[PDB]
Amino acid sequence: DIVLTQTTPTLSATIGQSVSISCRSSQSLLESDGNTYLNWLLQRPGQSPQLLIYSVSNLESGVPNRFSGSGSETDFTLKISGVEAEDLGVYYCMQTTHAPTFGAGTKLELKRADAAPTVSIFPPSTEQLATGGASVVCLMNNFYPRDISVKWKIDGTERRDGVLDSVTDQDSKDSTYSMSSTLSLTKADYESHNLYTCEVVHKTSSSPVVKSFNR
Amino acid sequence: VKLQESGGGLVQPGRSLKLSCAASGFTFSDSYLAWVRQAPTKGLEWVASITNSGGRFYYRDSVKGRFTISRDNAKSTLYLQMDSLRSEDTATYYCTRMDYWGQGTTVTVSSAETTAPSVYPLAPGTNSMVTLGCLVKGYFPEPVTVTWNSGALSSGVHTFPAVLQSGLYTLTSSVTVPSSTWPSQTVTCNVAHPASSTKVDKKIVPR
Amino acid sequence: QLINTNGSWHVN
Repeated sequence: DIVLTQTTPTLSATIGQSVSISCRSSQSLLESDGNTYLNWLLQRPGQSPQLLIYSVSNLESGVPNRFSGSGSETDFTLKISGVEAEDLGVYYCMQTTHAPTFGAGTKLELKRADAAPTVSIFPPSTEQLATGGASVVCLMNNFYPRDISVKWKIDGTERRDGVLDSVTDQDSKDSTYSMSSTLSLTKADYESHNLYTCEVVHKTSSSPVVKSFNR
Repeated sequence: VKLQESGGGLVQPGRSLKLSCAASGFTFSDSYLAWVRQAPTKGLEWVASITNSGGRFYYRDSVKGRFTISRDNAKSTLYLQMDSLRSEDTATYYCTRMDYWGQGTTVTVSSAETTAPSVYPLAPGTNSMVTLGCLVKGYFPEPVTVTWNSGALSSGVHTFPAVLQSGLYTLTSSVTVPSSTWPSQTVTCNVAHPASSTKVDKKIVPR
Repeated sequence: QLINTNGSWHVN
């Protein structure tokens, strides 16, 4: 099985900045016919993949000139000579020299000024508690960069179990991310404790952002 | 050049589904074609591929013996017969000649049955901006559409990707409004789940 | 050029 390694899973670029996305093959991709069957694809959010470059360096028709490809037999590079907003998405290297494989992708996101998250904690509704369980929700909205840590504390002690997180795609207009964390508990487990805390660690502050409620 | 996939839908594990891809704008019999899948949140996998005249083909290890790629050159259509479907086969399937890709067809393989969501308010439990939300719990399959005051509140709206738990999806949707707006004026989230023919409106009332 | 249509990974 040929392994295509895209070393960088995420890249943060500014508009007009030049970027290079690398792809490393486990074995040579030079075929017996003298051709190297390595392609580059872009997949914008909510869209199907789109071919940029085929056979290492050939630009597909209709594709802007700012995209170029180069490579040896095992090391390949897609260069974007001046990123544009339409170039944001996930880049995939792919080969057909051997049984066809793809890389895991490289997300190209937009770099913006660091933004602290707006943290909100929500107790479970009386309505849901009327069923078997309770969901405690913590929102951390409009932050940058993506890297964020959320800790749930019940009566001062950390709770790791029953926690599910979800992060939105970078916003096209403000370039920020938003994350939701849900702490799922039973009604009995929820009623057993008093203080419910959401502890948020982001690079914008040395001290974590703490949001709490009681019951 | 146009590629249009069909045949995708929801099926229980072990069941069959046949995907088709209607092609136009090119000499179909001259093109080598493939099926490329994408599991939700994941990347691309080559499923099966076939030469212009058939004769030579390829199946990735995981689909060998279960899937059958074929084409009808006279009808300009590519097919993917999928038998003994597993949860592992859940993905959007693309029909492609590499330079051209279709819009995709979604395949969901699950033992879970179509379930309408339960909608719960997210209200604060304590001159500013207030964040309110809706917890949309226990639905299947995806997607759900969430709006705020029908279309009236669009700025400050965040609808988070759904998370799977015990075969059911759960998402949160939030809205940020000025403190002078709520609870003075009504804030309602409108949840639509087309799969179960459900529309739910939940007014967010203070605690 | 787009795909190795003659690739040795094909079956028959």
